[PDB]
Amino acid sequence: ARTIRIPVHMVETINKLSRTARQLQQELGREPTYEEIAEAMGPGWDAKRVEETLKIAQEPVSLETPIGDEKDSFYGDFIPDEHLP
Amino acid sequence: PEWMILEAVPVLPPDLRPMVQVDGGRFATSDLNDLYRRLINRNNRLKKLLAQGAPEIIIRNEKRMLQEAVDALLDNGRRGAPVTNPGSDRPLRSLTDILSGKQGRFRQNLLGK
Amino acid sequence: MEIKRFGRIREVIPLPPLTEIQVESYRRALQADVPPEKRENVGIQAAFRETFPIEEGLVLDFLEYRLGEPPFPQDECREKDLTYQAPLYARLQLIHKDTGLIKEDEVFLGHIPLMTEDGSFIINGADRVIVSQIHRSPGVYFTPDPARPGRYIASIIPLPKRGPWIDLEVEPNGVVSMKVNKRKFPLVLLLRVLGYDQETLARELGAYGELVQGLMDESVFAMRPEEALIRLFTLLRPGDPPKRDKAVAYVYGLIADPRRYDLGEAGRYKAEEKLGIRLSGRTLARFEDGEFKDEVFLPTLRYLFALTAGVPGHEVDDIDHLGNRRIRTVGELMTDQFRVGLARLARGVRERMLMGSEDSLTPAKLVNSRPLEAAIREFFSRSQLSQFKDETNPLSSLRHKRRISALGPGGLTRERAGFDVRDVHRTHYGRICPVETPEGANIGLITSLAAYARVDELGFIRTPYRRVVGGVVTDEVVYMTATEEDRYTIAQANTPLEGNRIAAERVVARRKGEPVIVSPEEVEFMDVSPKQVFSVNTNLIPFLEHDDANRALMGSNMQTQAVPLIRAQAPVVMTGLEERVVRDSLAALYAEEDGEVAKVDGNRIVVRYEDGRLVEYPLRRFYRSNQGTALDQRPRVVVGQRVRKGDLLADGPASENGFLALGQNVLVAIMPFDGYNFEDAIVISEELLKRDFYTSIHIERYEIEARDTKLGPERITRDIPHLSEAALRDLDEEGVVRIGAEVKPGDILVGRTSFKGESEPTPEERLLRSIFGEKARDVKDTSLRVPPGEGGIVVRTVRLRRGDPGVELKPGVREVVRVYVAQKRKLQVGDKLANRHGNKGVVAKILPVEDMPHLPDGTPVDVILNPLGVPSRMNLGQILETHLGLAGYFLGQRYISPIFDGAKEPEIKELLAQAFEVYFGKRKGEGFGVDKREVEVLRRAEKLGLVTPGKTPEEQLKELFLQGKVVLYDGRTGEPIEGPIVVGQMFIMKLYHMVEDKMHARSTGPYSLITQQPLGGKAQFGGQRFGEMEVWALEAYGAAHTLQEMLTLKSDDIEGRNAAYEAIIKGEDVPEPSVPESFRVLVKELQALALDVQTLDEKDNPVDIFEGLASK
DNA sequence: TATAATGGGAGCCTCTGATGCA
DNA sequence: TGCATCAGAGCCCAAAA
Ligand SMILES: CC(=O)O[C@H]1[C@H](C)[C@H](O)[C@H](C)[C@@H](O)[C@@H]([C@H](C)OC(=O)C(C)(C)CC(=O)O)CC/C=C(/C)C(=O)Nc2cc(O)c3c4c(c(C)c(O)c3c2O)O[C@](C)(O/C=C/[C@H](O[C@H]2C[C@@H]3OCO[C@@H]3[C@@H](C)O2)[C@H]1C)C4=O
Repeated sequence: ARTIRIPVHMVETINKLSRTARQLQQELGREPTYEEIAEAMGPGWDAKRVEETLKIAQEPVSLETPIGDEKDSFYGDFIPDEHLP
Repeated sequence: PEWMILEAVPVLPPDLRPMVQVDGGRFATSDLNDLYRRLINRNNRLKKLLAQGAPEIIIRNEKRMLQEAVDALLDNGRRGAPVTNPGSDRPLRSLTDILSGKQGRFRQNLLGK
Repeated sequence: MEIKRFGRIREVIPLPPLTEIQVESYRRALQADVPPEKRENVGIQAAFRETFPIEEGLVLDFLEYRLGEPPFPQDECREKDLTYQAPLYARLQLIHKDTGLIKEDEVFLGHIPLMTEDGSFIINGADRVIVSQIHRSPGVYFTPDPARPGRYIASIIPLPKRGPWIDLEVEPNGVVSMKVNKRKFPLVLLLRVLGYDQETLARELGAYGELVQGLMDESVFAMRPEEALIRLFTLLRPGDPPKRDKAVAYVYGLIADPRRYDLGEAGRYKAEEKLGIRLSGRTLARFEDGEFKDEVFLPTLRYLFALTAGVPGHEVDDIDHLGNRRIRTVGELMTDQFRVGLARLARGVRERMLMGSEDSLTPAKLVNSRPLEAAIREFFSRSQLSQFKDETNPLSSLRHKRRISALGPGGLTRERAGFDVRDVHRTHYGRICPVETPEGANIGLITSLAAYARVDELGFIRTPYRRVVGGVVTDEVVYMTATEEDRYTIAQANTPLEGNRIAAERVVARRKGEPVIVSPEEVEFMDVSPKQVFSVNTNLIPFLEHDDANRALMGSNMQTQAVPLIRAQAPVVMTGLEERVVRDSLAALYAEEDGEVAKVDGNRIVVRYEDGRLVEYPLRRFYRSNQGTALDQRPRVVVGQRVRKGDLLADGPASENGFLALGQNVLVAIMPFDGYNFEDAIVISEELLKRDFYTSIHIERYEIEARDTKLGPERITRDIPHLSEAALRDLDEEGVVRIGAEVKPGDILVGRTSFKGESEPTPEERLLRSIFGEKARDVKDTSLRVPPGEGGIVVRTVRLRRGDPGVELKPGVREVVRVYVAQKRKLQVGDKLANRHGNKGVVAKILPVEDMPHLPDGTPVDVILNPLGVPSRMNLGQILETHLGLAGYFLGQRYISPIFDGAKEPEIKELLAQAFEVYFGKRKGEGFGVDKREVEVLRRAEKLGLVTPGKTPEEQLKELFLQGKVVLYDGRTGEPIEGPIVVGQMFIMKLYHMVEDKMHARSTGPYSLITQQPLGGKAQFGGQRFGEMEVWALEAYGAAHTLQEMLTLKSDDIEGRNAAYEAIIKGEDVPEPSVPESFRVLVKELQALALDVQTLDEKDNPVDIFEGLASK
């Protein structure tokens, strides 16, 4: 499902974090912080680890994503090339 | 005439369908990579179904899925529903779309710069 | 000073609350302040009732919803990039139909964005407006068939996305066809499914002789309603097995299901009224007692046949009539997206009621709100109707909220729109402004709500009229839709009255928009005002009756672009709307009740009311709007002042003592000046800068993130490799520029280091570093700097780290720093000015005061406007405005001249005469006589027929002064202008287009990833686009080498552009170019398409443009 | 790795040329 | 064979974002 492939077990942890955070938001009446998720996840989890897990789980965005105006510009057109001098 | 049917499908050089880290450390990537990925997945699954001797219904569904996947890569939307990324109505941009139109390679970067 | 108001028209009612179209729509949609049992079925409430109950023996039912209080106040949300929103909860009871077990719980559905007091939203920290959308009203319409005359098409249109369109046609073969999702069949088949028999159809449609036989089909009548339903399903759905339960489900969902098919509430009324029936609901048919029961089709078929035969009383519908076009306001649009998300949430619920435990299930376990949160989040962030708020000045936002768009989802595209929709319909009178629309491609698609118009509950725009009975004008006002307006004869608002009685023998009125002269006995209603025909922007243009509409359009639109000035003043000629705009805008601050002012500060005002309670009003000071203009409120009262309810406390931006101030009042001379005024350019006096007229404050926001990397952390630090203490001088210990520092292009705002790319120590750099004996640092200088052309004074810094109270950033971001930089902008050459009549021009010359044309008594003029701009434009209001402005300059007064009931020439002449006494009589007493140069001008003036020959010089000068002309001395020579020149006070605004913002240049810079061509836009340091049409120009000139440079050395030729730079810095001429990289991209892209592209020499041998790199 | 489970789900303009029809 | 029907082809520039 992911452009950046993730090991099946790591996807399981990400999905667990989603379920956990969604549960926490349903009792708390607001989105939980990183610290609250670490509690809900049990031993081994601190706030730093929840954040690192969310970073790995970010999916890329299309270079062809339209930018305002009309059908006139692409997101990739605004990205400089740092490799070629 | 038989060259109008493809056996080996070319793969565009990576820097022309880049995967780049943007400012935030986030990744931005060309739609072609997803179109290729669909193709590769279905092809590999086809190889597996063949080796395991699946019934013709399974092989036919897979083969027709494979044709559609090549179709999306070369000219998406030309025949059948345009392939889209999940949770977006935006058709993915295929090779034909890149070449042609006001935003295409010829008019945008070639006859003007 | 005195304010003298003209006009005899007494307006019986004030303008409505101007943002009510926004505020009231959303208030009605959320119903947050209504206790749940008292909510009507509308907005979110109606959405809930529609989605629930969610059936299978598990059944989930909706009880009630509630909205909590916002987690953060509005100001706080803007600070923290938060959405201003409330938690939404819903009370749900789960029932097991088998067991009877009931578990009931209140599930949290996420947040819903709240509208602020002024009708806008805060979405991720930015203020947004939801624009109303015009569209075709649901209902049943009858239009002429363009191909075959005497025939008609019946179109049944529901709300967008709430059902298919149906077209009823009588085919050339004679059978009546129904079109649904592009398929046609004989309508008779569908009629049979409803349980109709030949007897009923014969008696109903028999009256129309030849048509009823086209409905008669023996084969269709042969099959029973059950057989006909299966047959139709096979016609509409090839392949899908025509199971009887399957067919009913499909047709039910398509026609009779109120969940899958919704005519509007306006749709229901329009159908009931057109066909003269009553609908039991919003569906085309019903499922009752096991079969299908018709609702619409027979009445719609009956009207269609009666029309084709030409039976009197059946008409075609004008589809651009504002009776058939309705507005979808904020509430309706948001609720629509809410309804979509709710339907999606139900899919998850139904899917979870199977795969789960039949014993342990709560409503919290059954409901996933993610689909709902996403639909609302999608609407507010990415919808086309959700726009970045226009808050250049207070009128901008008031106008934005009152705008009507025909674009957006569920509406016209821009290329697919022909003349009919963009037209000004006769029914726009009093409803949509005929003036205020874009000049560009969108003309007629984007419009503005008229000043007195309000949208009723069905979504139709209504406008007020006064009842006139017998001949007496009542004070009772009736708001009418366009359809109801067409019934009566409505007199114009200026028709003479003595008391409440009509005083004219013949009056000017409208019947169905057609103007007609009529006796007072025939007058049923009368206009409330002239104001009701035009938008709020158009109503701010004095002497509008004297301006050609094409120029009034630009005048309206440009007031939106007016920049708040530090010395801003209200115009010397107002229309009488300028107080109301500021008050409804909510920019200005007023007193709640009667009281006495306790404290007055730059930052705050304390008021003691009747209750004795002490209320404190804080003031917004130098806040940056979306467009970067400074919004700041200034206290207009002093300690101990007694104020009444509604008295002004503080002025908002672009307001003066509570009046809208979009500009300055300047002394203008209308005359050519040595071509610096040429083709709409403007010449101004340096005196304007000296006294800080047209000076405006602007604030830019700069932002930088320090994030975790796989190469190590970015750090925001004052320690930056290879920088002098001179370079770091204005940075504090932590690396952020100090508040109050002046920053110029190139200056560091926030110091930041980034860990060097893993390749980093080049061997060349290793040896160089070794020679100087300095270890190459691990980090590189990534500091945020001032871009070219920007800079100012640092007024604010915000720093947010990770691990500090109240702050959590997006994943990976350690800390975020924001620096707000302000600049005081004096008017300069290239800045854009405009008046309210559509006169606009850029400042081309600033003369020193001694060069400015001046009056005999030494007063120099401020602005010189070229007269060549008037005659082609036909906007004369600016001329009358200048004349009345002259009188007011000497009389020390300002005027209110209402639109179409204004100051007329005779009245303006009287004021000009009283003014001449002050301009001249003063002089005669001071011991000065007529000037020699005034005599020469009088001579030339008498040759022109301006003055009467033989009168004394004083008498002649007064004759000219009543014409708004004076003697003017050229400050360069001292000699007079050979003729009398029009001089007076004009209201001129400094618009949002300023050269400082637009000036840009690039030698070399960033290139794009794939094409290697320069990036675009000033913000990226982009190059200009030399497009197809530019190449043609070079081709037509035969400039082959100039063009080749554009295509190679100056763009994507990598070797060429590199070699050219090196040559220029060495003093050599630029080398011959190489292959443009984007052609190589084209070649490889054609190879990816299984096409072989080969470059050949004259011998047809391959030429390799990849120089061996791509071949094995 | 084992109760049994067996067919989906949705929608908003003009010219030119090939294709399918008396 | 001469007429209709539909699929597919296009629909301003630069600027901005
Ligand atoms: C990012 C953003 O806020 O820009 C927004 C928004 C217009 C502006 O920023 C800003 C509020 C602007 O109104 C004022 C400002 C001073 O601007 C100007 O002076 C100029 C001259 C530049 C105006 C111009 O020339 O464009 C001036 C207003 C004055 C006038 C006479 C006016 O009536 N103009 C105007 C111009 C438009 O083109 C559209 C438009 C549209 C709809 C439904 C509209 O009603 C439009 C509209 O009314 O459908 C289209 C295809 O596309 C829509 C694209 C964008 O919408 C976003 C909305 C969301 O934002 C992120 O995802 C979403 C996505 C949909 O894009 C537009 C709608 C589209 O063309």
